[PDB]
Amino acid sequence: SYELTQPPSVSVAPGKTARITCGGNNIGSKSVHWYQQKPGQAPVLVVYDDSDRPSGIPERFSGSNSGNTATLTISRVEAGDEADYYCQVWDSSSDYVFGTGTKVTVLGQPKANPTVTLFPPSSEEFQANKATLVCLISDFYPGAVTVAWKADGSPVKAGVETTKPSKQSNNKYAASSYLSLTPEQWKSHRSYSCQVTHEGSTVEKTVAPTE
Amino acid sequence: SYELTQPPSVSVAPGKTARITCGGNNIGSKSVHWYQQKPGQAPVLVVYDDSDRPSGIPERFSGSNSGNTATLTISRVEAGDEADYYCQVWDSSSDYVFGTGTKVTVLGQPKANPTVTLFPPSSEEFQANKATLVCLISDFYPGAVTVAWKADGSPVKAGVETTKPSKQSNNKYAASSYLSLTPEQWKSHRSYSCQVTHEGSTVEKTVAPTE
Amino acid sequence: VQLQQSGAEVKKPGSSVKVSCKASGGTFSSYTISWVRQAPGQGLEWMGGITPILGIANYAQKFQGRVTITTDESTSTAYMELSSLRSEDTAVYYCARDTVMGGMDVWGQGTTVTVSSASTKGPSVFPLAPSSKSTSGGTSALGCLVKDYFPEPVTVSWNSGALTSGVHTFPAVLQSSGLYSLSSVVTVPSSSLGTQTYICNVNHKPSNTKVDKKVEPK
Amino acid sequence: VQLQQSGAEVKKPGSSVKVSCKASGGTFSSYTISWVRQAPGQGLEWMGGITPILGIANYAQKFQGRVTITTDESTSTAYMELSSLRSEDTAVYYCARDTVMGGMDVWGQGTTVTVSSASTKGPSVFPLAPSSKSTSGGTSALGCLVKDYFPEPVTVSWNSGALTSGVHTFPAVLQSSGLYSLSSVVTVPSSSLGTQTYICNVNHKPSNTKVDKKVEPK
Repeated sequence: SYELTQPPSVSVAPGKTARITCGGNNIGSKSVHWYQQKPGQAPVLVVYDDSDRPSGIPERFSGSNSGNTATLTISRVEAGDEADYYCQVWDSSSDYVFGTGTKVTVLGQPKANPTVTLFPPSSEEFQANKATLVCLISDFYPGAVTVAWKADGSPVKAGVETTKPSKQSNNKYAASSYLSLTPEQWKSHRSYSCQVTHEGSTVEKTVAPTE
Repeated sequence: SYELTQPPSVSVAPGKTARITCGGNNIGSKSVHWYQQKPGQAPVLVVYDDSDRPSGIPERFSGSNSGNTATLTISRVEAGDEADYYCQVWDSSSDYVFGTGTKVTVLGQPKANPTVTLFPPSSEEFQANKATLVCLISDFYPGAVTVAWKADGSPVKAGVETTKPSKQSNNKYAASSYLSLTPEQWKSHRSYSCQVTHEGSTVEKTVAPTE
Repeated sequence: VQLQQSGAEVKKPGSSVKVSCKASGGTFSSYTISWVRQAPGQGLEWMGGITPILGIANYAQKFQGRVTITTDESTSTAYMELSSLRSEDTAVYYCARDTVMGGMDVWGQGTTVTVSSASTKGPSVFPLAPSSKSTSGGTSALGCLVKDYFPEPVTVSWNSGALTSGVHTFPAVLQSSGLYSLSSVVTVPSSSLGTQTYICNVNHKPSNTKVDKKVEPK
Repeated sequence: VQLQQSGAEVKKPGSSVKVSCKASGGTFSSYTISWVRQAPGQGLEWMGGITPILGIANYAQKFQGRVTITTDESTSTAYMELSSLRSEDTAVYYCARDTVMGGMDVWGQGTTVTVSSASTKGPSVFPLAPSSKSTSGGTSALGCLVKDYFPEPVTVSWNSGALTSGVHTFPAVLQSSGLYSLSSVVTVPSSSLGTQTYICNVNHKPSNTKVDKKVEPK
């Protein structure tokens, strides 16, 4: 097969110009196609055959290709341009090849520190022999974080499940994380903690079977 | 479905008569069929429709059915009669149903105590990160044993694999058991042991990474 | 024109699935239709394709053997059948019209196919009580844990739709158990706690289950 | 008459297998042919049946959905196709002629079908060296460990078949790894150790592999 490389992230301020690159061996020889895909929706051809724009696509979307690097440019960036972008080429050796894709973040909002709420298990869940701690992370921006759990201070390996952040009705992001365990473990520790790291900053909340 | 129950084992001495039962709810109503199956061979119809013998089956094989118990009888037991025996009936509710089966052991040979040889791992295997101990049990009769491994005296849970005993060329039985582990574990214990229990008696062999 | 795909599929491992792609105009004419798929949070992967007016089909090395792209008599529908399904086949399957130069201009809405060894299970709903202390002086957060259901999806509302502002229902998590879990929370005035009853209304059609859980102060 | 079944099959989980049963006489006439299977060390389990002269077939609840018993035009052969194979479908599959009262007169030799997620692997042969001490004063035991091969079977002989007496080659064990292992030993006079060379000759046709392992005193 062939391979198309794409930066995983490209954040740009509204109005500014965004350049999304795609790299491949003499990709300049091939015919480059670019697709746009917004959450929950299907891909949309925005630029085809190196630089043609299908009817319906704004002129801001210009395309170029030469050498081993194909580039998709979006000028006068609009919040509506936020999406995942994929380059693609037809390779008689690989048939249809898609790039790794690039999430384009249109930074039209100031940084927002996350709000963290940690709920202890409901005794009710105990009757199912389960004990789940739920860490809800809300109101942050951009949408990228990392969660970490602790038991009496030391990290926790087993039982964690975390969702990728997604947009709240208010255009900020939220995420949730779970620490699954037995009612015994829960009651046997003095406390547990959910630690959230966002834009270099850390917020940590704690609960105790006692309080 | 319906259910046919059969004693798991029936040992009889040559010449004597062997009776293999089959229990089922009013099995007496159904047409009972008995099959003979020796190792590596396919089933053979020996008695059908409660008591009919297909051509080729010795008269010694008599069958009967009444009540909730069907019975296969073999008179003047012969070594060649040693095999697994299954009863079967057609049940309009379960279609074809087979009994659990009964292994018939013709005890035409004295009890034989097992010889046990325990081989330590060959260094060669270490080159594959493996270290297997092999316990070969042989020359025993009848063919039934229970193997147990130990490490420095305490039982071993993980890494064991044992083959069901099968006949040697001399009409006695043999079995093999393996204890799989790493070269580290092997060399980290003072010794290991293979315990074979047969007809109420126990034989144990030991090896040490030392000697 | 437009491509209409078949609905979501829930399958047990080892079985097979067959998806449909209907041309809006009634036929695919001389076009070549491709089947591309996308796993959760993953990129786009080409699976194969067919040109209905020629009865010819291609396949990607990776699926050669497990896929079969066919079409009906009228050539008005393209089918994609994946066999020996694996948890790894869980993804959204699209169909698209190929371009002369190698791209794809028209895509379907996609079909979700989930592969799990689990069987349909209504949800257990637990409360996320607000702290005896309180949350954020003035406002407060309470919620619902919609634990271990299958398949997706579940919908959540609050106080029968009355309480809308301050609400957020999170995406689901797929636990090792093969079951789905999700939470839905709302921020409310810390003063309402005790005088205002709060209930999350959960609905999981796959199981004809409906839960109205009351969330009270710890 | 006689029923001739097709050869052994090795399959990957999720795939399907189809077994043959040919009537010796050329046709199944007015008979009804059953398909019974047997797992290792397990009992007999009826799977279904077909009456070729009527084109009608039954199935057992347990398999309804994964099985399909067919016949060719000449109704001279009955087939058994099992789908979505699991490790649990590993057994010997027989076909048999039903009788009027509900039994089965004629049985085929059987077809072995192994279900494993593993791929063919030549064997590694290690020595079971005789103890520096000795085994049983007078005689001595030495052998070969034929470890981790797939699929079955492997054959073992000693000194090119010269050494026959005192030999026993054990049945194989199926490890969790999904691979097979077996040992073969021989008892020899404790004095021959050191002056007589002992080599076990191992063959595993599935992988075009032949091993001549020399077993020396520890």
